[PDB]
Amino acid sequence: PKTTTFIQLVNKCLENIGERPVISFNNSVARKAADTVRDAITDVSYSYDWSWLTTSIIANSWINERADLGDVQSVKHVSYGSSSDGYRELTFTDERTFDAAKIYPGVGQVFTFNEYGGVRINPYPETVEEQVKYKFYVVKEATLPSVEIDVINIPDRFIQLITYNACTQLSISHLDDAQASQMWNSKYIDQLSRLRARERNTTQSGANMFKFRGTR
Amino acid sequence: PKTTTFIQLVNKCLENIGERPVISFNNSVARKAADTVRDAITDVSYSYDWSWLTTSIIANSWINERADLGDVQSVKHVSYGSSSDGYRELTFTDERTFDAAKIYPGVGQVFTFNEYGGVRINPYPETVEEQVKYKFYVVKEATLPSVEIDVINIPDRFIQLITYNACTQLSISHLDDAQASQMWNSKYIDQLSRLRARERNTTQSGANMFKFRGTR
Amino acid sequence: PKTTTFIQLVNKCLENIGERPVISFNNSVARKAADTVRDAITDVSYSYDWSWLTTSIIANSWINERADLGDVQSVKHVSYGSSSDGYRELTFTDERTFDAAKIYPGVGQVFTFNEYGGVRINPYPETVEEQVKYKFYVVKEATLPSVEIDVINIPDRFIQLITYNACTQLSISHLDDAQASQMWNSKYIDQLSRLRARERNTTQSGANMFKFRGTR
Amino acid sequence: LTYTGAALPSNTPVEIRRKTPNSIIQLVTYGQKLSSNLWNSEIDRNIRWREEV
Amino acid sequence: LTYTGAALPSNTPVEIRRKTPNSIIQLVTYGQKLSSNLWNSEIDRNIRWREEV
Amino acid sequence: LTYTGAALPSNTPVEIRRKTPNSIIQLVTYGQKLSSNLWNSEIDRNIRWREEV
Amino acid sequence: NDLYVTLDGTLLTPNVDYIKEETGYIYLLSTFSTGQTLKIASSPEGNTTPNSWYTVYVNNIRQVSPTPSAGTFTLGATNGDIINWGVNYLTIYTTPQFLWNSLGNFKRTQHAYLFLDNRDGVGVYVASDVNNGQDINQLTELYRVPINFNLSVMYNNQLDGSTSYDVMGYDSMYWDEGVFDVSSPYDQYQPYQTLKIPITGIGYAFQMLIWNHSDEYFKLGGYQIIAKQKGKRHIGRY
Amino acid sequence: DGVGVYVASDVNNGQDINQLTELYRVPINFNLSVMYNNQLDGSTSYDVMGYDSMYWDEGVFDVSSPYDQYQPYQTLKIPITGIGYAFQMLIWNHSDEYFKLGGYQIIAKQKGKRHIGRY
Repeated sequence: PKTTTFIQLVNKCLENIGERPVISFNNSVARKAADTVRDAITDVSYSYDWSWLTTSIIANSWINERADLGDVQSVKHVSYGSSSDGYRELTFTDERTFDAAKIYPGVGQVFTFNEYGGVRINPYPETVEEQVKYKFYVVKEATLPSVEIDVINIPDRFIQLITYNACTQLSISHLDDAQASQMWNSKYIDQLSRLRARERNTTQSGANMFKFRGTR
Repeated sequence: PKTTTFIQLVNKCLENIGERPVISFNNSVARKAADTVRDAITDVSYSYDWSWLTTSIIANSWINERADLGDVQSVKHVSYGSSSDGYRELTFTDERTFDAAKIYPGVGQVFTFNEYGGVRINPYPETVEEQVKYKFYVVKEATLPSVEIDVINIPDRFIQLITYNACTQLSISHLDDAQASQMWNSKYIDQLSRLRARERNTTQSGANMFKFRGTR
Repeated sequence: PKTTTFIQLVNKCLENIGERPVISFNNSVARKAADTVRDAITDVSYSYDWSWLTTSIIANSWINERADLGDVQSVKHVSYGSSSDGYRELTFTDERTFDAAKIYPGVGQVFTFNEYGGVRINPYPETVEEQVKYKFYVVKEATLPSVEIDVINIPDRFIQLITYNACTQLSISHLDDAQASQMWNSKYIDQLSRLRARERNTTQSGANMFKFRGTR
Repeated sequence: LTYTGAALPSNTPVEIRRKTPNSIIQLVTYGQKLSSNLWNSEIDRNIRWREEV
Repeated sequence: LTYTGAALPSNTPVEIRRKTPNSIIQLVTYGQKLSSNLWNSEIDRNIRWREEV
Repeated sequence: LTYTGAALPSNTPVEIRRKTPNSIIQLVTYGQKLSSNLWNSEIDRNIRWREEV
Repeated sequence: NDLYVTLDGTLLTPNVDYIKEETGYIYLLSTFSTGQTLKIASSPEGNTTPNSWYTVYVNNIRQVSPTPSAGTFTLGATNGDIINWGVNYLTIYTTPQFLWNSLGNFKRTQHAYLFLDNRDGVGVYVASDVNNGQDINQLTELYRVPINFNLSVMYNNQLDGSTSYDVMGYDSMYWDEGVFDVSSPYDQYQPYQTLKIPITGIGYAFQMLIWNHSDEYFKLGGYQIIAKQKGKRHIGRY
Repeated sequence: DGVGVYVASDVNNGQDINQLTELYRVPINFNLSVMYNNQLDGSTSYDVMGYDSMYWDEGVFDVSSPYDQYQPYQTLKIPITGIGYAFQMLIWNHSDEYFKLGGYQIIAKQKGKRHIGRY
């Protein structure tokens, strides 16, 4: 599960690169290792659309027609409705076509991206009961730990992948050893390739080139 | 059988890499060897859909319509029923199509993946008697030992593969010997190639491109 | 969010290149690191049409027919109208075709580029209420911080990419180490490739080769 | 804030106040760098509690 | 203190209290010189507010 | 806590509550050092007073 | 942790209640008052065995040191037994610092090979050394001169190094570690021994101390350190 | 010689004991100038041991400033970027501060013969 802490991950990376254990981020070695581990976590999050990063959420806040989703890697789909009534997908349009129509309150039909972390929906909801009826299919960013006792919000069985990436970056930074960096990178790339090839978001029996859009 | 212990595997890896066998994980080389052995076990588990990892289980716990399967590498198929009545396989749908329908209690017809280690089934069971009729065809994660006297939940005829992988990683980390790591990796890759070519989940007589999906 | 400071990024780069973290840009290495960080921010801004750089704005100031947009990387589209009435896109013409017609006040129909940071619109608005009705789809420049406590106007999940680029340039300049520069460049290029492949401005379902131009 | 509890009756007067927890952000140890951010955060928490009271 | 307002009624009791404002004197910036005066001032602000409460 | 006082009537409900004194741990008049003990002591006194209130 | 620190009789923690510094100072981390008594005594085995500063032999058998009372201690030995007791002293050999002629380049150490001469320790007690009808099996095949020492390696001019404590092995019999018919440690019985101690660490300068603070004897005949050279990426200890 | 600090028994005439206690008896700090092309207009790094007073985000807890003085043996890496056919170092001081240089090393790279002169 999620039981690995930031200090343990830093210590694992330090022993893998060849340094002594630490008890806190009070020295420069542990500080640089913590920064490297945060960078490696972000890189592993960017490497794939992981199941522990993909989720369906509602908007954090709403401006008139722009809903703010905070810090997410990307937005895949937008739906309107409830679980007891069903969800209807909204059609994606580019910004120019979205701006070509009047922006008025109502029930959402189209959506577009506005700057960073924002989705503009037309027609837009004006009440909270209507705002909470919109589902956003997003890929979350990895939560970065800050202190020693912070529990990493990543399953324990990807900690070795994170360790390989952090060890590559630590061989680059702390040791400046290209051979060790290449070896750790080879480990990381092989691990990531197998993980991405084996863990996909659909089943083999469901992997098909035919999708039933509609008959209109 | 499953009679190999974590301390024995660590001692084997240490003796192969050139260190003295230990009686406990008290010094740095033994701790690093234990961590490397856990990483190698995870790597071997991810290398293939092993027979000692493939199994059929029921959900650990249920939220209203989401079943939590704990930590499994992948979910292959979902079935409803009992052994005295037969099992009917559910049809996989993507999240957008799954959310397009009303979620109500009943007998499961479709399923999808939700976040990490969770399967959403519609219609969903509301009682434990109905919940225990759902079979999940999953690939388990490798159980990682925690102390010296823990018995590894892996047959002893794959301990040599695990040892080769652990020796590769230990040559990377401890010895800093690219040539030794390459030799151990060649041994591991050749062993794994033969094991995967000879050990498959269907027989040669049953290996066919035709599967009967019945005249819908 | 946007909580990373210029001094924090400079200290990160200094630690990554092997220098002691500073509290102010007082020594030559800190000044060089600050200049390199600003250059890397500009480089990352030039690398892609980032969502934190793309926006729709109005003109900063107007000369008779020339609207000044300040310092923007490029201008994509120009629209006229309001949000409650809709926006109509203007047609782009080359400078020679634009100059072939009379320049008179009115409602904008065509636009062109004039020198640096300027768009000429014909017909042009003469009042502020008509000037504020023009929307420019531009790609902004990256805002460069000036002092230690300035907050970088970039989300915290691109700070590591900026750090990789700044470390490449710092390996070129300060360390004079081609191998370290190549290692940092490989890290930066790999992460940038993944980011550009995964974070685009349209969805996969919206990515189509057909765009509707309406039956002129 | 997001409510995920039981369905409230119609027009329930929901009231939200602020209550800063009485807890330390972090213990500083031997050899720890003096953190201006930590000092500001502790002072801000004290100010928040005083304003709440 | 001085007073400048409306005429009070017959021998009205005015009773002045102390109310320390809930605000930070200085926001400590990054890499700034440590100020013993500022440290003591912040601690004294907290102590004064506690004593008034 | 021992009691050495006057005679107490039978079945007297004695209640003990905690009350952190409102005083400085020590004044900072130096600039060559800053002790984590002092930092944690001031923060702990503040937190203790907040909890008691 | 070679100190026994008491504050008004209360035992303090080596890292939670105080700090052992590199300059002969003890830094107090906890809260204390003026006028309290701080006693720092020599306890080489730490807070667990405060009486470990002296060794007691009863019939050439090392005993657990009892707690002294007013500078005097008592033993539950049989009348006529020979008792030898004395104070332990600290023995240290320090190697010259190795920097590979570079003040900035890291050196990751891999192994330390120590060549020890055990000819003075391969002697054992015989049945004719029994006194006052003691347990003959406790004395016979027992090494007259025990051999064991500690190896500490420090990096980057700092004194917070990594220590391997008992490199010759255990002085008692352990399952899956001891051998038959050879008294523990079995590495002592070889007249000339080579010990391979893994010392994994990174620093621009590394240094070894071979030390001891017990009744044990060592005779280092040589040493060798294996290391690899890395980049100049040292920043400091804080 | 500089890792020694003042104790509470050194207080005189009831002075501020906190200003004296944990204060280094012998301060250690110096200036480092690097001189190029036989010209005396060198580049100087002024306080290499660090500040003698506590600074936010720079000083450490429970260690008197400078915290680099409290290590019995210290290695300082001063980055000195410059171009010249001849370079030279001056370790100097003009205060009540003490230093004891046990060794030094310069890292440099070679470039091909393009010196023209000072003016």
